[PDB]
Amino acid sequence: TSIAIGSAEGFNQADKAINTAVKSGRWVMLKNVHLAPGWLMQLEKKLHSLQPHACFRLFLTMEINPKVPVNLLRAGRIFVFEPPPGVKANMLRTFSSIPVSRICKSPNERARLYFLLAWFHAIIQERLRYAPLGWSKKYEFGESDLRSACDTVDTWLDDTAKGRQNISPDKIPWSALKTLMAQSIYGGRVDNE
Amino acid sequence: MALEEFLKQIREVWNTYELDLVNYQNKCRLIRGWDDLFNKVKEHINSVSAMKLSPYYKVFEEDALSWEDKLNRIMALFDVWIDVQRRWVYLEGIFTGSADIKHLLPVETQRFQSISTEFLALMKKVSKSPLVMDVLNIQGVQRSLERLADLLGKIQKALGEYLERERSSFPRFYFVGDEDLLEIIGNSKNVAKLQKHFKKMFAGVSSIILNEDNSVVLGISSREGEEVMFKTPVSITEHPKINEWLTLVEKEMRVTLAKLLAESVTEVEIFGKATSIDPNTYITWIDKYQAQLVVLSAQIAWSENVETALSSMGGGGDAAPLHSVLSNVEVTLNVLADSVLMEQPPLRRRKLEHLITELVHQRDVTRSLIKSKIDNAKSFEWLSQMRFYFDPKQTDVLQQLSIQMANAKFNYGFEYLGVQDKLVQTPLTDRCYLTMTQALEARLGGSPFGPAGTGKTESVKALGHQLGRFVLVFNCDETFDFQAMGRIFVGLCQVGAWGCFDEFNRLEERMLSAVSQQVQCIQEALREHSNPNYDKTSAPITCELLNKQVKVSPDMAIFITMNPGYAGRSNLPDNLKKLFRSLAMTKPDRQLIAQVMLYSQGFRTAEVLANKIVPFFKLCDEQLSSQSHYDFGLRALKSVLVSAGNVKRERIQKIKREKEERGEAVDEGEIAENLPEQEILIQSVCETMVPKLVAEDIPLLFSLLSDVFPGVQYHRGEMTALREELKKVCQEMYLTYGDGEEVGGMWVEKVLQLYQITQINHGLMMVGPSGSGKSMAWRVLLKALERLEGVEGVAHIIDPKAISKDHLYGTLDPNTREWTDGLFTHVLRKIIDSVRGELQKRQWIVFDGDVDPEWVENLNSVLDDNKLLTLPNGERLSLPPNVRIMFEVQDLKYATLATVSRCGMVWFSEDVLSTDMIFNNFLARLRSIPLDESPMLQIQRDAATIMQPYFTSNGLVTKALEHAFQLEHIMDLTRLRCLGSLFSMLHQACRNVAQYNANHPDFPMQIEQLERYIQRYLVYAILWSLSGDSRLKMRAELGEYIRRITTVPLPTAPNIPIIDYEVSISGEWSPWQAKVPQIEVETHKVAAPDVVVPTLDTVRHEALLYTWLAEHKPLVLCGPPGSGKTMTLFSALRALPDMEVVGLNFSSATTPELLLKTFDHYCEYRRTPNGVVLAPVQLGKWLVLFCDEINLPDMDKYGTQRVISFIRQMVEHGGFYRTSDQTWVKLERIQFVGACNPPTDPGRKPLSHRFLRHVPVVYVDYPGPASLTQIYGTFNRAMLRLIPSLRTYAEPLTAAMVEFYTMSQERFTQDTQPHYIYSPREMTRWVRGIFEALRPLETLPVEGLIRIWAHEALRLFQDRLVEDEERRWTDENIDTVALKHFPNIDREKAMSRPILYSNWLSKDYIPVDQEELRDYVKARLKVFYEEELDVPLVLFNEVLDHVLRIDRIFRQPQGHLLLIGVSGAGKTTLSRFVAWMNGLSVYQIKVHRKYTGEDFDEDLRTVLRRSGCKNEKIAFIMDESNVLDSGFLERMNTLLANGEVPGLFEGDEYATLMTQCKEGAQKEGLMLDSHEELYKWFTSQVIRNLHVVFTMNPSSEGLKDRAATSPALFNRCVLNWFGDWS
Amino acid sequence: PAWMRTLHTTASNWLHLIPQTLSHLKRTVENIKDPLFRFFEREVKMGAKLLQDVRQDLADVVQVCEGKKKQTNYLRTLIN
Ligand SMILES: Nc1ncnc2c1ncn2[C@@H]1O[C@H](COP(=O)(O)OP(=O)(O)OP(=O)(O)O)[C@@H](O)[C@H]1O
Ligand SMILES: Nc1ncnc2c1ncn2[C@@H]1O[C@H](COP(=O)(O)OP(=O)(O)O)[C@@H](O)[C@H]1O
Ligand SMILES: Nc1ncnc2c1ncn2[C@@H]1O[C@H](COP(=O)(O)OP(=O)(O)O)[C@@H](O)[C@H]1O
Ligand SMILES: Nc1ncnc2c1ncn2[C@@H]1O[C@H](COP(=O)(O)OP(=O)(O)O)[C@@H](O)[C@H]1O
Ligand SMILES: [Mg+2]
Repeated sequence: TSIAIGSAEGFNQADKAINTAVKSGRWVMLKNVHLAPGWLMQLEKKLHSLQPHACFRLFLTMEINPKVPVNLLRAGRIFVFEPPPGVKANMLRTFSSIPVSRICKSPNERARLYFLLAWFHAIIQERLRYAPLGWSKKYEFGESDLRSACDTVDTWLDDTAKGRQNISPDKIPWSALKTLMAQSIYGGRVDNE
Repeated sequence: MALEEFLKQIREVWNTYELDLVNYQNKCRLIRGWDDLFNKVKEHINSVSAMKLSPYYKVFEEDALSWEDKLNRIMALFDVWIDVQRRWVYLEGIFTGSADIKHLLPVETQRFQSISTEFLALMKKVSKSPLVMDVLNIQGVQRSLERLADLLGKIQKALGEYLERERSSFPRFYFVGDEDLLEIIGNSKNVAKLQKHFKKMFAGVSSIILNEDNSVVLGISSREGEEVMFKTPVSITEHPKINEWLTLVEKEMRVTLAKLLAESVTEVEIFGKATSIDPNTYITWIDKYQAQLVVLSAQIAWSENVETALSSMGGGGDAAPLHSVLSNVEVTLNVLADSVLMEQPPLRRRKLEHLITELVHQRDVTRSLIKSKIDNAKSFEWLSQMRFYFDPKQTDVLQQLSIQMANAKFNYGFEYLGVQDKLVQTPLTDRCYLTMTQALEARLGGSPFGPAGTGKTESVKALGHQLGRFVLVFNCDETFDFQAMGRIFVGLCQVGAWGCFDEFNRLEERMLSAVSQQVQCIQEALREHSNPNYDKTSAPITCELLNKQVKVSPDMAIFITMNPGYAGRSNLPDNLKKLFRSLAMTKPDRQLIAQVMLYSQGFRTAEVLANKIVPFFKLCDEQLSSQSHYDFGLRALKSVLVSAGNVKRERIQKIKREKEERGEAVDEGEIAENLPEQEILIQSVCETMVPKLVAEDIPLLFSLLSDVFPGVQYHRGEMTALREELKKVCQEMYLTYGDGEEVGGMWVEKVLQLYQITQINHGLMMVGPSGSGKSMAWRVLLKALERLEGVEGVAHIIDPKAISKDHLYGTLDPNTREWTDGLFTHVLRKIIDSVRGELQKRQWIVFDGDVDPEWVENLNSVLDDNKLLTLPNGERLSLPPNVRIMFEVQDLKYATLATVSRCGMVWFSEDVLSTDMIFNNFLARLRSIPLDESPMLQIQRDAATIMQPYFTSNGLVTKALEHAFQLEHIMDLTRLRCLGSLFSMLHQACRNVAQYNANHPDFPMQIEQLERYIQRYLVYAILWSLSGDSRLKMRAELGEYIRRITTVPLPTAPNIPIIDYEVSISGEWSPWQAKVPQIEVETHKVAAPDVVVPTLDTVRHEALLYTWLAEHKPLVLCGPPGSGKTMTLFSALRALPDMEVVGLNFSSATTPELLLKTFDHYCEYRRTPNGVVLAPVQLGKWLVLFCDEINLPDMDKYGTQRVISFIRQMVEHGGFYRTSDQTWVKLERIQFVGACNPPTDPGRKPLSHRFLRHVPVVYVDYPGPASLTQIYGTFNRAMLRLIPSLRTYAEPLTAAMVEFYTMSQERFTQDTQPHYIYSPREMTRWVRGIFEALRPLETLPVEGLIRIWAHEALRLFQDRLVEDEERRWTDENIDTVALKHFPNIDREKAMSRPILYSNWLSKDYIPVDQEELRDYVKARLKVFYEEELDVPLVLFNEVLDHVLRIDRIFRQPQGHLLLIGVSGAGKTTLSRFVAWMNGLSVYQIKVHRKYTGEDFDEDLRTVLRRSGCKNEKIAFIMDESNVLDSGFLERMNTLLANGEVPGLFEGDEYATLMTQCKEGAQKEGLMLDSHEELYKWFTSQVIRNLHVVFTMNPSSEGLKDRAATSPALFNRCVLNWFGDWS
Repeated sequence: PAWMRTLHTTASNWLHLIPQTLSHLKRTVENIKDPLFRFFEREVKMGAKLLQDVRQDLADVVQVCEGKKKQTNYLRTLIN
């Protein structure tokens, strides 16, 4: 049960979902919890005096903000999500996130295209580290752009290869991929010539 | 006897006037023809007023008055009736047509049944006697109508659930307001009233078309007159229910559009694949079909042609038939361009423009395809382009057309859009289309972000219209919460429409996070809908919104338009950002837009003009000086292009008319070839840009225009008739008119520019420093337009910052989700409804106030081409064509670029209003308007004649003002503040001449003496108005400058400044010292609150204050605390017997609510034929709202104080707005006097220049050593008469006092601690303490007097000290001062260090030994443990001193304490002990976690009732921890400063209080019956009996914050610094 | 206070480094037709205005550090 924090009805739904899940052993996720710090303190105090089910899990997804309570930070286990350190790490994360079945489809050239996408995403994200030189500003090139690019590659490869096992590299719609990545998927966030 | 004829005419009209009655469905006879009756009443009232203006009026006065009354009553009655009737009508249609409403709401049905019976009986009575006068003479008709209106409003307010369910029945009703939906449901039988509601439900359907019977809907119509005839007409008879036949009409519209598109495509296939196109046949085809269908047919034909050509080219090496497609497109474009070069009907002209834009895009795309050598239909260079495929063989008409882009496929929605403005297809627009369709295919929203003016919202709307989708644009704000957004999403899902949310980031971050969930649910529902396995015959796709399963139409979409990096706004959460595909829009292709727009308008040199105009705009952006109101983006360019087209059309019309009236020869080609297109473009550029430019930038703009457009000249047209009308209006309004370079030329030019901007823009803004003629410019323009065009002009002046945004736009109830209108929303809705013919007038909504993004960005959709006001409850109010939104602002330092680009700008520099015109206006007003309400007029004319030489350019006053601008003043200097103060003083001089003439009736003042007096008083007023708010040195400097430059005789004294001289009524300078006697104060009134020792400064300031108050002019006194501002004001007011003063004390959290509560208490609102008037309850008196801390209230982040704006609105416009019913209320007999510390002092903010322009400021400074010595020597001489043997010590003692005070005021300043403020208030407290100590004694040596003096010095100057070194310095300096001024006395007998004084051990205030005092306190504490509190205390010397201080304070009237020290030091315990010993009842608020403002108000009410109504002394002990909110400190500030809270007792409580007060008076023996006397006695009792002890920790920043949050603690509460134990 | 004297020394040094005079530019009919003067007029205008403001503020700060004048809200903010 995924609930976005920020509304009073949101708090009611979060309380109801947690109360149901501690008995039913269900997972509850609460997003953007950093916008309700006092409610975070109340939630931590409620969580301490509780005996939930064995399989129950409560994920609280937030951004690193100085407003989160210290008690909540000490009560829970913290996982920090940030850009992967190296190009190798970024490519490993990209390959692990993408399911194996999606890459291994009917065209044998889909794996090469997915590897090219992974390398390009890693290069762009690491150039983002050096803001003055790599780009002109800190663009938000993230997992959403990678997912959109993967969906575009899948769609256009399926359109070009009508279920054929193998496709010639010359027949791959390079123009479609390049144009959609430069204008729509990755080039949307770019506001500089 | 013309008056008799007019009266006879009125009597004959009103004796034969009958209410026109028409049968209403055989139920009753409704009144018809409201407009005729209202116009007749208004014209007769105007005639009666004109009769009153006639000199003979008296002979008929009585009779005339009677008629006026009757007329007013008539209007009043029919001011209500219509509304009542209107409501009843539709309400009936809801309580009869729907048979189920009885079960849902039985109580509402019964209430309406009773109301309907009453209304029907009343209408039967009216039908019995249709005569208007007979209807007026019905007993209790007015009260019955008001009751009916209130009850009908209640039932209307109680129909929310039924309306929501009816919205659920018909989805489009989600976009219709409660009133409008109620009207639609009620008037289903009479569809004639539904024609104005279709603009909210449909994209382009302005109205529907029915037959003569009004039973079958034959077609639909748009706002420009375009019509669509249904193939199968929808009949209302077979489907009586409103939603049923509305749905049938919508479906028939879609089917008819599909069939018409099929026919149009079949017809246009002939034009395609044709080498030659006949212009006549093409124009016939264009005229035959709707604009959207024509463009769609052209697009389909071109797409099919290109597809066939690419299929042929598929062979690779084959020839290119794409050249044939390009040639055909060019031929058709040539035909269209030739067609638009000649005159065409407006609808056909717009169709031609749309076709030209489309064909230019198609030609560019085909040229790109040819250049790229594309030969395959599957090449992405062709797949990226949008393609239209028409399948006639398709059985379903709605699915015959498919629109594809890349891999995205859509079906045309076939929603009738009418004729919408079409954007040119720039490469950025193509990128927008590609990105948004890619987002839509992936079921993701679109987020085109970037700076304002880049065509994001318009591109989204153009894409939506290209797919034939209903696009609703919402201007989001922080008010759009989870529930409102969920309701909007439900409406979009059910309707199947596109929602463009402009300014999405303006929501709260939490609210954006909450909305992310609904957006995600909608997206998953759409994704599941898109699955091929899903079949439409199965269960429809639904999503959970607001805990309801709502059907999701696949056609819907969510787009958000964002302007990241601006003032206000927020940051979107990442989970919400992942739901939208973003797109950067930063550099739109202005060159292509300009070229295509000029080409489609008929310009022959479109390419050259575009290449000259776009770089020109870039040059303007990079060349002219940077200004806050400058905008040269794409909005300005688009306005210039539209104005260029309009001016070209006007020039063609002018040329045709001239040719017709000069011979007979007309040739459209000859006219087109002989046309100065460059000159037209220059004219438009000037008319659109020049008004906004500052004086220095105008030559730069003209030089740049010459550089880019050589050889062309702009000759501004001379609006002869408008200039004559302006002359007449300025003459009748005492204004100065000027043509060209004459005095007034710049102002008239600005007025003409403002008129030209009004004719172009529906949203204006007049920017310029205060005192630049903006307000008078637009008022004169409105009056001139009213006289010239004959159309009435109404102006609604709103101060946006004087009221909260909730009160300005409206609010949605969090619980019941009920929308209540604001001020601007109510005004706009009233204009749109046009109940009383508001749409036939010129309505100007003037936002006269500061502009900040938070409130002005809500008008973004209003000021765009949308012209819609979007409300969070789904309502969208269309801006009428006659409504203009104008902003009168002094600067745009805080306005975002999103606002400055949306409004036309007119810059009023301060130079357009020269000082000469202000002088001429003053002199004209003096010569025309008498001061009393004639000898007064003769005196005024003579005085104006005498003052004419000095009020001239390069005169005494002008040079004086120029020199005074170089001096330094306590506040920023403005021209009109000094000018208004001077004019007020001169009016007072005329009044003085009048009162002299009255006092000498046999010998009126002659011309010579009058001239002499006027000259002297003019110099006096110049000095006291141009330097009143300045220090003494600069007053002397201005005096010497006048002495050098003037020619009038001046006082001969060699060193006395002119500021020390007044002007006697005989016309001679006389020193002010002649009115400063050496009075002797009565002994019992020594240092009394109302005792004022007259000095030079006091008498001068009293005279100045009397001069300013006698004119009922708001004023301000500025100076250091304790200077004597309140004392001087009260002394001046004592000379004015018909003026009562009420004190309001401002704090950091002061809002207009304090002023509103004071008005509710001391004043009353009454209804008059001219509106609501707020006047004091006591007739014949003037209420003076004395504000003590006018500059303290918090200044928000946008540099505005809300209460100050409220005061400015009530001072300038003479009234305010009641937000209970949004009614303009005019103040009467209310005046504003304020007091303030210097703006440089900590916590004080500088007042706005707009506010200061109205209020003259007088600087009251600290009394000098001479003045202090004089005053307190008088006080000490009066005091020491108790003991004769000490009388000879009166002179030295005072000096000693002064000396010590001086050193303190130098040794301790605000730099060290915030409370280190020493003033003559401490000196007065010193004198009072010595007098009270000496009062009961019969004899005393000098040593005893010295001991009392030292004790008082210690108590006043050492209690507040923090550091021990400061206290040691005070001790040593007291010793040294006493020894120096009092030698030959026993030092040890008068300055033994344990100086303790107490009346515990005796009946008098005599010195006490420390040991005896300790024993007595120990015994009293032993008793105290048994009696009240069993907490043992350890007694040390500091405890004895502290309890002595606390006892000293509790023994005073209005004696409050501020105990500052570390917690646990015994402050509360000592306070309780001393209160118990003094008999005071200790009261502490029992605060807890749930404590709120209501609980504190109740506790305050209890304390005040106990202390004032029961005469019970109370020690209100309060801690800083008990302050849970700023409201607590606000109430405490008011209570401490005045002893009364104006808004604490309201409603029943007040009545109860009054009863108790009465009883209290009866217990005291006083004979009080009136409520005002009872409240005054209650306030006096509270002052005398309530002591408040406030205890707090010695924090630094906390003390500094408290010094501004509640000044009464540091002004009315005696501060004691206990500190930590030493 | 030590910080007061450090601020005094820093203000004196800044007044020493920052120049003092800057004369404006006169308008002419043919000068306006020259964009170079159109630009240099604005440049010198803004430079002179900013130099005057900065020098006045620094002189006020050093005068406070000598104790000749008191502290105002704007002056307190500038010192902070
Ligand atoms: N054409 C004119 N001739 C003479 N006096 C004028 C003229 N126009 C304005 N004034 C006077 O000059 C003053 C300017 O007032 P006005 O309301 O026009 O200024 P404003 O710029 O709108 O002010 P603010 O920003 O304070 O509202 C008024 O006293 C007005 O009577
Ligand atoms: N491609 C275009 N062709 C013609 N006009 C355009 C185009 N793009 C933007 N505009 C103009 O921009 C103006 C409004 O811009 P708008 O879209 O409201 O700015 P924003 O993107 O900040 O909402 C309209 O008058 C419109 O004519
Ligand atoms: N001419 C005077 N005669 C008597 N008292 C004076 C005179 N001038 C000043 N004072 C003293 O100065 C004090 C002024 O206090 P107040 O008017 O409350 O200051 P403010 O109005 O600035 O708050 C009074 O207590 C009064 O005793
Ligand atoms: N002179 C004293 N001798 C003994 N106890 C004291 C003395 N002063 C304070 N106390 C202790 O402080 C407690 C009350 O604190 P209180 O005076 O309410 O704090 P504050 O001074 O912050 O108001 C009492 O319980 C008492 O024991
Ligand atoms: Mg004005």
